[PDB]
Amino acid sequence: ARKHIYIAYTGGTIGMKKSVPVAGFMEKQLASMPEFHRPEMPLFTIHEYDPLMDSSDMTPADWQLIADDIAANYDKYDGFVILHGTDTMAYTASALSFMFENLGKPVIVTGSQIPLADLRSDGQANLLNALHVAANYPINEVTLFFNNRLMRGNRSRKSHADGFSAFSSPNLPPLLEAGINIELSTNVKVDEKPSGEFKVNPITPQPIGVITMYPGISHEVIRNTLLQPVNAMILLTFGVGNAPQNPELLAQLKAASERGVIVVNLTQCLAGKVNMGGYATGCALADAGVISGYDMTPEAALAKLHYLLSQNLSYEEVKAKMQQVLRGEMTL
Amino acid sequence: ARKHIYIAYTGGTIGMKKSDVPVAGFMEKQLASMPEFHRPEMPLFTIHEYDPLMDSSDMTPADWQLIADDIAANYDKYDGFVILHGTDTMAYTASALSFMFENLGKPVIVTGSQIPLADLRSDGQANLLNALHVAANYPINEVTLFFNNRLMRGNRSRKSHAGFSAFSSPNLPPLLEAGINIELSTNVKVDEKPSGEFKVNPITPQPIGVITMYPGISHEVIRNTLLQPVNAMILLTFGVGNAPQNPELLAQLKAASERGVIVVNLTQCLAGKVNMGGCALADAGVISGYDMTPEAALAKLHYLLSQNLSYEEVKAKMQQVLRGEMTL
Amino acid sequence: ARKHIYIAYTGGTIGMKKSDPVAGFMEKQLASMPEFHRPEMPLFTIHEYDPLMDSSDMTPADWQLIADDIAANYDKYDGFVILHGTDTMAYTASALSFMFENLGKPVIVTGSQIPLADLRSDGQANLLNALHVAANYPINEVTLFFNNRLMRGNRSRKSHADGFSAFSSPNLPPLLEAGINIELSTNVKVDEKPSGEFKVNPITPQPIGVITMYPGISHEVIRNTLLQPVNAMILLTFGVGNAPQNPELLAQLKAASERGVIVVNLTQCLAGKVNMGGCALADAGVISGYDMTPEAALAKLHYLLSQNLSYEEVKAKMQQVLRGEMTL
Amino acid sequence: ARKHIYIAYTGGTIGMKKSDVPVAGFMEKQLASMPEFHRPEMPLFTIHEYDPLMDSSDMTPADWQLIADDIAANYDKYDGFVILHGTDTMAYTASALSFMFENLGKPVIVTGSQIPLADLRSDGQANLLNALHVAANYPINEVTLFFNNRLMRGNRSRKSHADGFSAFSSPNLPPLLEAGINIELSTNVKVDEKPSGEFKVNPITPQPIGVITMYPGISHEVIRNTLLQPVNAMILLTFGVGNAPQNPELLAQLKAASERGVIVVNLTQCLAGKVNMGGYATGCALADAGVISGYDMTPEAALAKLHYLLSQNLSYEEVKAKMQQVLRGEMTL
Repeated sequence: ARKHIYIAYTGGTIGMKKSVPVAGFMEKQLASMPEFHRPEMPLFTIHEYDPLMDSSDMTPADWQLIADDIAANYDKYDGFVILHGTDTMAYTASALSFMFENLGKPVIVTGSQIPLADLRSDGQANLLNALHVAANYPINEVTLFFNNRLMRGNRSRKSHADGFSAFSSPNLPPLLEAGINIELSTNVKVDEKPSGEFKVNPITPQPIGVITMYPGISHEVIRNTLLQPVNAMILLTFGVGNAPQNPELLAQLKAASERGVIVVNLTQCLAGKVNMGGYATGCALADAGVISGYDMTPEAALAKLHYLLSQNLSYEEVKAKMQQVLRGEMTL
Repeated sequence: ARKHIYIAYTGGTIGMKKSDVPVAGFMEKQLASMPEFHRPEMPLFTIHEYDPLMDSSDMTPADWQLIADDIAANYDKYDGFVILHGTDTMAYTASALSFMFENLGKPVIVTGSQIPLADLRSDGQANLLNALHVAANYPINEVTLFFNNRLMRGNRSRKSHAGFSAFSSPNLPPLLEAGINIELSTNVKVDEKPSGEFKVNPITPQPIGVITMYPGISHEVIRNTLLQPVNAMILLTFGVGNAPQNPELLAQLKAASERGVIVVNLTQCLAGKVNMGGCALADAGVISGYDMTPEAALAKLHYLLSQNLSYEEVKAKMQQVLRGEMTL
Repeated sequence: ARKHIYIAYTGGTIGMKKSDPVAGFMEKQLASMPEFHRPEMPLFTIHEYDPLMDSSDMTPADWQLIADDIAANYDKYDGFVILHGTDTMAYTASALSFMFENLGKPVIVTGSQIPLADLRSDGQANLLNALHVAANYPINEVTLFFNNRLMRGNRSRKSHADGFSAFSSPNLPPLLEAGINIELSTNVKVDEKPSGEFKVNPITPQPIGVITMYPGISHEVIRNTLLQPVNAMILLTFGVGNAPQNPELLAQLKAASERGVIVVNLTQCLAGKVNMGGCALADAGVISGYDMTPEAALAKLHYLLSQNLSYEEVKAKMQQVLRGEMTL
Repeated sequence: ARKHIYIAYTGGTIGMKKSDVPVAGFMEKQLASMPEFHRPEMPLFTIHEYDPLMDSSDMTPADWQLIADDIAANYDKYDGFVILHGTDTMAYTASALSFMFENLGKPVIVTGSQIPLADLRSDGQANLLNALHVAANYPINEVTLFFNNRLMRGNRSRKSHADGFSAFSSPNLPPLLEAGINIELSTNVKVDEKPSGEFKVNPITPQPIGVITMYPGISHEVIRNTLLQPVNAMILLTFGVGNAPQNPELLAQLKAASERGVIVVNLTQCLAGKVNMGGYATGCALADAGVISGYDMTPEAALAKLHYLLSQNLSYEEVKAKMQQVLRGEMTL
């Protein structure tokens, strides 16, 4: 009858022992909490990564590793839970969403503020529900579980870093709420069969410039950010996508695009969509070769350039692809 | 008995007309003659429409300076100031003015609207009304920002949405809540008196780097963003202020701070404090920006870099609370 | 393309002035604030009731008066706004919903906590949006408009009153929300056309007992509350509709129903649906009121008992959804 | 040295097993062999399962006495108390006990769950876990109610929601504490405030209390029925800030009832909100007829407080006076 879920423990506070360190093989020993072993729950095999990943020290090499680990255990399990530290969890859910082509089993990224071995750990409900959702409400996407909500991976962001840290999906509601009862949202289908075959697209680190507009921002600052080896650039603009109108800035952008640098425009407001292309913001930035990133998070936007540039596609394809919806990262 | 408020209409969709919305020479002033604003329980107000109007997306520190001077010139003639502004860079202007003003002894409330005043169901109606009434009747002597029925401290505020435009104050409660009854927050005092003479400190554009950290971010792109003429660097890092261990990036921040570039550390998160300690970033000369918003840190750096100060002075003062812009 | 809306000022704070009262004809004198006399707003005719109704002294006779005034003007106008005092607003609106048959124009009940004539009256918005929503988003129901939401009349309840009066629809989302934008709910239809001639069914006062159940409540107390003339009883029980398993008490209820007393089971919780079937109350004759509000149970009972129908007809129609007042 | 908490499993879904739901003897006790409850930073605990088990909807003031008496008997053996209880009348119980206990110097936390502990992802485990933790590490010396991750004053509480999503609020008092990722205490709420006299339990017995909900047109004939003997008290649920119909005849009945010793307390039928019979807000019609204000009391605190006072052998006026006095933080003014 039962399902069997694979737990990749890559790192994060969830598995540490207090007095506050990472400790070899402890997470597997803890998981003698009987609630993990009811017949209602699924079977789990756990793999502690070696070396264990510290979340702020991660790189796309680490993404590749996680990807590959999932690719190797793809056929052997019904679903997957990736334990991971909070700091760059959103970045990892995001990168994985695009690396996985035709994902047809659930992959759930989770973790905790408070190690699983302290009393009142948020890791308990987190792991328990991640396992349960993977088993009884499979959504074949990379998702991110936290705060009693399952959020689409490439839609999530760390909201707070506080006594109460949290993640939100500011431009898409959560796919599912883990309350007293589990409520699938409306736009969600359980166990969507994908078209073709599952494959892991590789990913190598990419020189991306990220740059926040601010009043009077100098074209020399922008210029500098666009020097080799930068192959892409995310502009964080005002409101529904307004940059300042100084000529020499727009010229620095235009020239960048003509050397083959992609320039994406995301808004700097938490919730919000860039509206380029006519009435809302005029044509200055489209004329300079800038493309709209829609309501994309910076995490999504970053992962998605890493994904496309890590292929061997022409400038114009990467460009075109940035602008189609590949894994629910954005609408329009 | 009666208060008289100065309304500077600097720009912004509130004073605009419907089209297919653009600007129309002195319509706010005519329009602002509907009876609710002329009422013995309201203050008197005078309005000055800026020429040329300012487009919010296109503002510079020289625009900051024009607003700051304009208040300076009218400081002694009014009980308070309301500055109408478009929403796109409202948080920046308000942050900016909080530092330029020294010993502010009268409310300055920056507000605006997402729908022009002339239209049905404008939010600008209630924003201007409560702004005025608050200025007059609940005067907080700071630079403040009023939107979505709340007054926030100006240098704490952040445009958070962009079809229901909202401003939040993520790391500090609103100073005041303007619902059916006006409710002031407990850590807030009315008409706190200034201890010295009110002054405007100038502000000029500074070439500040604002880099966002991401997994595997290369030292070479960081290097590029620290080239001349950059004089200060805001790093947006993860969580409680964690950066990547990698030596080659650290070495590049240290090099930058050693040649006199201010490197400040803020969190990417909508709320939370950087907490630095044995610290890689501290050793490389990076300083904590605690819980400041990006708008605040950017305003503070402009303020300080536009004074005639040494590197160690700017560095020491960026870590002291100057206008309530951060805690710790 | 301009609609014409009838405003019945039945009474309430919205039309008054301050003191340490209401004044004859002040409302209509107030209504000349230019925001109402603009082409994007409907035209209106206001009627002040003489005498003016006090919300807390209302009776089913006052309901009938309101219903007939609306009947008398039904063909003349495009939609109707009823101004009313907050205390029993939800009662009136629930009542009207049943009394009106084949309603084909909107009827919005509203008022305010502060008189329209004072600083920062909520009356302004409520009256502006009521009118605007009747004209531009006509929903052919008796609806109730407060706190920026249009709720179904027979679903609404006054949740707070102190210095922040408020209404909620705890068991049905608002039909329409009035923020900066108007947002309709999904299963709401704009101007749904009715299938027959609009008529008003009459209402008369009925002796309904309400019993709030508590631990140890005595059957003797229950019996006295069921004495003639009571012809119906609303029982407020616990959780999903649970009563004590006390047989003397259960015996008192069955005697009542044996004599022709309709007894309905409602929950004590603000949000909640009764869920009954061998259920001991069903065998006692008690029927389910599902998720009805107390105001809806009462309105529906007056409506049904005022048509002098059989006990079995009243009992059967209580379990049928007549006006969207309950989810089965 | 660790604390020791006494758990009284009086009844309710938390200690049951599912079936084709049923109560089952000693299962709550069997289950509390879950290692989460047995760790150094948890307090010791002894559980007593009631026999017979109580069903929350059938509860009686006799049942309240039983619970109070059980606590009293165990009062010195332990450092705190958790009462497991079914949700339907959990608020009436918590209320009752607040008045029954006099000079309580030890936490009493009533809690429960929608889902039995044995059922997967029950709310029971967190509710009992933290009730226990809060009792021992954050003792508040009052009768409190723990649900939806918040601890509320027992006599400020009520069951606001019943469904898949059942819940309790104190509409008129902020919760005393919040059990999130971090235990968070309200301000002007003290940990371990010692009382001013020896702990004692005061008796309670059933009282014929009438409860009237005004609606427009409500006839004094139905109100006459509600005042017939044996009724010795009467809760009047009125509109907004405490306003009645002011039909003379109704004034007269209420006056006639108070004149032969029936207590008549005016509460609001609004959820959050407070009765103001000072004179300006509502006038004095109701005051002149002898009705007294229950300010912002819940019905449940109100039924409770009347049962407390009418069960002592106090005079009419004394009960009247005491109903208007704050005895256990149940109201303000």
